[PDB]
Amino acid sequence: AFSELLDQVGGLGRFQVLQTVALVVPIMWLCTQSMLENFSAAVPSHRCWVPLLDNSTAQASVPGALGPEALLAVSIPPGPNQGPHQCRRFRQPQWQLLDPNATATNWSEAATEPCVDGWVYDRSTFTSTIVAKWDLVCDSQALKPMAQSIYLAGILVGAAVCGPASDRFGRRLVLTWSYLQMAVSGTAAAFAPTFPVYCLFRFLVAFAVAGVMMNTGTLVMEWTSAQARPLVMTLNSLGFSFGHVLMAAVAYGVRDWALLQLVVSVPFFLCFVYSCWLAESARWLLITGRLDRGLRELQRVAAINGKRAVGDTLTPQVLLSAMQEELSVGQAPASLGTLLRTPGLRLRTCISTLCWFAFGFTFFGLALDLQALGSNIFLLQVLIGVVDIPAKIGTLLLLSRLGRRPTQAASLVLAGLCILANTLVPHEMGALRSALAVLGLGGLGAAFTCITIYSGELFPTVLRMTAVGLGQMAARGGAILGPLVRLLGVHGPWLPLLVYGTVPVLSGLAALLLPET
Ligand SMILES: O=C(O)CSc1nnc(Br)n1-c1ccc(C2CC2)c2ccccc12
Repeated sequence: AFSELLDQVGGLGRFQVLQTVALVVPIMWLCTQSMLENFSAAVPSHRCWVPLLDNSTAQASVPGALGPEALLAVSIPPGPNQGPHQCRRFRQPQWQLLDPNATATNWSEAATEPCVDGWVYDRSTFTSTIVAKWDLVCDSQALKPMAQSIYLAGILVGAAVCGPASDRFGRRLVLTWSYLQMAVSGTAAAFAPTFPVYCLFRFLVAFAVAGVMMNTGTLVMEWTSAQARPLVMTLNSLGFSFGHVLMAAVAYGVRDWALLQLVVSVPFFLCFVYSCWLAESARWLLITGRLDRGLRELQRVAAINGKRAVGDTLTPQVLLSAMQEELSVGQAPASLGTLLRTPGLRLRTCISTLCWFAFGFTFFGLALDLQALGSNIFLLQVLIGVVDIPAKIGTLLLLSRLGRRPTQAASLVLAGLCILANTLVPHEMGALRSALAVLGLGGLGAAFTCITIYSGELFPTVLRMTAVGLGQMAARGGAILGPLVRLLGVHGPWLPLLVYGTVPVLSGLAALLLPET
């Protein structure tokens, strides 16, 4: 509402605290939904099915007993990197390779049989997985990143439909609808019998995620005081930061792809239930002509804040007079035609969108394939969640006592360089490998928070929202494009990481040209 009304009702008080907690608690269970891919779509070791071992009759037919290690060679070509071929097998058994004296070079995949009877996955760490369920290996390997991209695509669609809709129906209504949509879509995805059905439900879940994010952010921004809008927006982000730790904790308990999804998505039903008691933003109600509901909402907030006499004295006449400043000046959003046309503003917007896209691309291309960064995924997730908090908190202090531009450049460049170095280190040493990956991810989070604080300040007041929205769209597009880099993994696992580490470095170096403050 207007400053005078929000002051007579109370800037920061009990109701603020309550609504912020209510709206931040779901953010953890939404970061869990976003990061569920790491655990529900893990890729375990997958040898090729062979009748000799799986079928006990053939194995028992041979007199005596033969060790599995020796009997696997006679039916699996020696694959690259001194290991069994994951997608090939021997068409017929070859006892010649059984003798260790003979060199195994002659035994190769020249006359190997492509997997016909299916794959045998390991269940030591994951009882079941999407990859092990729908055989997303070998020829279908590329289908794994695609499912991650489509989900991200949904987010881009959600922000494209939850913007105007929320501006015509409200924030509380769309928030409740998105909560229920997320709950139902996540519950239904657990029972998907085919890959396309699961992908469609994941896309709907992403739609709901975008809706929830935008609506909760807008409600928090509107119901908070002017001097603390970015602060509580960064609190919204810190909720996701702790959702990382929540995801790490939940995965270690349930080892499955359906039970994990169901447990992750079921709390959103309770979210929808209690979401019917939140407060619709009074600002939107007043500017959109809803006066009685706005008055009721303001009185409710004031009573909750402990001021009943102040609310009792409010009248529609004063309510309209307070909002006359906004009613008379009917600010309409400005199109990009008045933004990119000015030559003196092109470089700023270009660099801003470059930074937004670089983060949205590298971060979500790296975090989705968390297995490639380190040794085990649980420790990586826990450390990411633990470290992203202090980095984000310290970024604010750096901004306070240091310029915005140098902090942005340093954070982005250091994150990119750490990601690049993570690839160069020998693969045997996993400790520094995971440490460098964690430091790079924390630096990326710090850079994201810094750019979020920075983007609004460069552009004038009138054009700030257009530039912010353009940056968010660029970040979502980069997120969509991020997983597609892993498609360039057939050449080697190093190329995707090299791309992911080279992009942030160049973006940071470019981010030193835009003016300070
Ligand atoms: O705007 C807000 O309310 C803050 S959202 C936030 N917090 N940490 C992070 Br990473 N992000 C996020 C930042 C950016 C994105 C988009 C895809 C490019 C995200 C997409 C899904 C989930 C979190 C996201």
